[PDB]
Amino acid sequence: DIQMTQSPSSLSTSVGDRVTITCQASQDISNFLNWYQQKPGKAPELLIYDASYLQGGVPSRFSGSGSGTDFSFTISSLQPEDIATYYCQQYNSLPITFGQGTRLEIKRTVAAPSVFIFPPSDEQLKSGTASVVCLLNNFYPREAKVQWKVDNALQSGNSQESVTEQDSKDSTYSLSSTLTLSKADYEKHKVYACEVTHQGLSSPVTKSFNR
Amino acid sequence: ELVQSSSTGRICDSPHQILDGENCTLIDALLGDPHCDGFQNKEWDLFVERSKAYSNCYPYDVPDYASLRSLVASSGTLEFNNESFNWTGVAQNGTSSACKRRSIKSFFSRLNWLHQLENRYPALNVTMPNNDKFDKLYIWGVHHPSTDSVQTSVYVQASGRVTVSTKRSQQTVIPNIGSRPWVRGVSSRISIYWTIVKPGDILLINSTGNLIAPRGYFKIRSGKSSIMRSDAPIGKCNSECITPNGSIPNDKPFQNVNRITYGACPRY
Amino acid sequence: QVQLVESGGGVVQPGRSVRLTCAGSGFSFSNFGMNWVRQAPGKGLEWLAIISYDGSKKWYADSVKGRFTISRDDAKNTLFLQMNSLTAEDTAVYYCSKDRGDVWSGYYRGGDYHYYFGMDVWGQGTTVTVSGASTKGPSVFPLAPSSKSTSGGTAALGCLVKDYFPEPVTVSWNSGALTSGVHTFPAVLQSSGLYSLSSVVTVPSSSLGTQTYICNVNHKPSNTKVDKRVEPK
Ligand SMILES: *[C@@H]1O[C@H](CO[C@@H]2O[C@H](CO)[C@@H](O[C@@H]3O[C@H](CO)[C@@H](O)[C@H](O)[C@@H]3O)[C@H](O)[C@H]2NC(C)=O)[C@@H](O)[C@H](O)[C@H]1NC(C)=O
Ligand SMILES: *[C@@H]1O[C@H](CO)[C@@H](O[C@@H]2O[C@H](CO)[C@@H](O)[C@H](O)[C@H]2NC(C)=O)[C@H](O)[C@H]1NC(C)=O
Ligand SMILES: *[C@@H]1O[C@H](CO)[C@@H](O)[C@H](O)[C@H]1NC(C)=O
Repeated sequence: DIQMTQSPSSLSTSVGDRVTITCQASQDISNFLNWYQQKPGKAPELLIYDASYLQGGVPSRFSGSGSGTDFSFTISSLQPEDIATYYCQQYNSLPITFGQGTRLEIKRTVAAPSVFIFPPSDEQLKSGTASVVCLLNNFYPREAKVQWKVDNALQSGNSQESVTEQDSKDSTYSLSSTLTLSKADYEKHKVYACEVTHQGLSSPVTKSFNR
Repeated sequence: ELVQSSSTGRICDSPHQILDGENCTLIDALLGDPHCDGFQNKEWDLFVERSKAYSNCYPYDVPDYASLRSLVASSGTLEFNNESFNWTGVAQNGTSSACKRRSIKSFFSRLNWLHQLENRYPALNVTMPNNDKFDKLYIWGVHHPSTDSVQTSVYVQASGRVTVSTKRSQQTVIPNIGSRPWVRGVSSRISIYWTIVKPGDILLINSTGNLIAPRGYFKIRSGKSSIMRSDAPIGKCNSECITPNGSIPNDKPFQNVNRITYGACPRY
Repeated sequence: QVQLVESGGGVVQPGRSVRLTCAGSGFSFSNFGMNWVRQAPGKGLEWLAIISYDGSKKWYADSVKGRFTISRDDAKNTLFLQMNSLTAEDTAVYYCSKDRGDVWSGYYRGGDYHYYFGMDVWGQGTTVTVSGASTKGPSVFPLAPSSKSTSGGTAALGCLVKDYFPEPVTVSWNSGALTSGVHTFPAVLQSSGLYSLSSVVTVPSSSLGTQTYICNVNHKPSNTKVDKRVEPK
């Protein structure tokens, strides 16, 4: 039962920079360590095996190093076709365990989100439910805080959010938080607000309606 | 009244001669792993292997590991008698970096890694008569190179062939060239085999490459000794019975501590 | 060509057994072992089980031991994974990989035959979903634009694809004519066992009165196509 810690959980670099992710094992595993690449939606692809060796067909910009407890994974020149999440895997003993994973992203946008709010449609109300949708469009970095306010009271446990992948043009994220309630509980209140906390915002932006 | 269910926790070194394994198993001590040089020509009544044992030489494999482990265990001796084979036309004492003895490239002390001699490697044929009144145990092997260039650089033979035959049995092995995951900086493996030569029988070896030749034999016999896997330390005491959980007094009619034991041990 | 194709993935009810099949062509299958690996949606890669070349060496992960059993058929070059007593956590894309272990690459340590190595050839992965839900078409609702959905000169509108099962749903706008500014978010699994997502689009606020905006939702598991008109409030 050997633990595999992988740091960082994610980073952001430009095209052409030197990227270095690592992997720390909870005990000595010698050189019995491998590196994989998982492009979005595809299966893992082997890149580095036995800590140091490179699998055939892989570009020379990739490389690995390390022995014992600390291992390194290095991309000498990042390329647009290198946007993926990389894992580290051991085989010193059973069970074989993987790493947490490190996602590759892009930097240098640092633009604040555009906040929008959508009250529940009258057709959804007829069915008996009500879902208020809050939209965070085109922002960076990924870290974003969305809080719901129903009559100035903070909510929790009754909302769900989903985030898109980085846009292929401006490398920004989009987030959509959904506050779900029955129509009975929705008609009990008047003001529903969506407050957004982001690094690119000076003060938290709150979009709200009435009824 | 109730049968014995308690062990002292340790194994007594008396009256049975107990040789402990420590970092060496019976096979690594048989082959001559550098960290097992202290077990040469040493006898035992019960050989205890440890879980902390490990190999620190050339990466090898034994196809039928259990039978070779039980042969040496039942004889109770690692007595090795050197023999001079006529390895004419080849170079001897092949060494590797993955097997460091005294901080120098070495190899299994009981094995002779035959390699090329001036880009020449003839079809070796050697014999050994065995004029004694006891069985001989010869330990040999076959080297599996990583690429065809390593097979050429070491033996200058496109395909290796090894054959060890007697009057009763014959053994033919073909090396498999391929890339293995690196173990102690080596992408190659070795397959260890053995051949029993009965009195009056002759040992024969026709090899055209990849031969891990032996340096002699061991005195084998279906004796009273055995082997046991146990982590219990060896203490200074006496006890006629021995279990993997520790020594046991043999006074009660039965016992429920483990199914494996050695000596006059009451039924488990 | 060295490939690994697997099947047997589908929607199954909790507490029921499932057999996963994986067969491969283009290499000596009886010369290596095989591995199983699943990946929870959005989560990392979790290792599962291993078989050696001869089926004598098998090992199951502790989160999986006892529940699953892994088998090998060399005659058809096929790998199997029996899955018994499936709980909700078993929703994952189960991958099929190769031992990278030559029959001869078995270096001995003390007493541990070290046959286990990395994975060099991967499969495609079958989606295995464990739940008690049934097939259903989604209920699409308009996210109408208003003054609360206006930034500068643009306006935000969309559709709420709520309560379907199973995945996935495909969303287009104006029969694929409107593509710029569209954000269809990955679905979320609400506590009712159904899926839900939203698909928004930012359009010029000056065209809200004249331009028609229609989202095209399609859910083949239920054989339902829905066209909802998103109009201002
Ligand atoms: C089985 O092996 C036993 C090994 O004992 C270990 O020997 C190493 C030798 O280097 C010691 O390593 C030390 O490690 C320290 C860091 O952990 C270093 O600072 C230090 O310089 C040194 O390298 C190690 O301490 C030692 N004890 C352990 C690992 O508990 C040996 O002692 C037994 O005799 C042997 N049994 C046999 C051969 O039958
Ligand atoms: C091992 O090689 C030797 C090389 O001479 C073989 O010896 C002869 O092999 C031929 C093969 O046709 C036989 O006809 C002879 O009877 C062998 N002996 C002599 C003295 O010439 C030997 O036979 C080979 N080993 C085996 C098991 O065949
Ligand atoms: C090889 O090593 C052994 C080890 O003792 C030694 O006796 C022998 O002289 C060396 N050389 C040859 C050719 O065997």
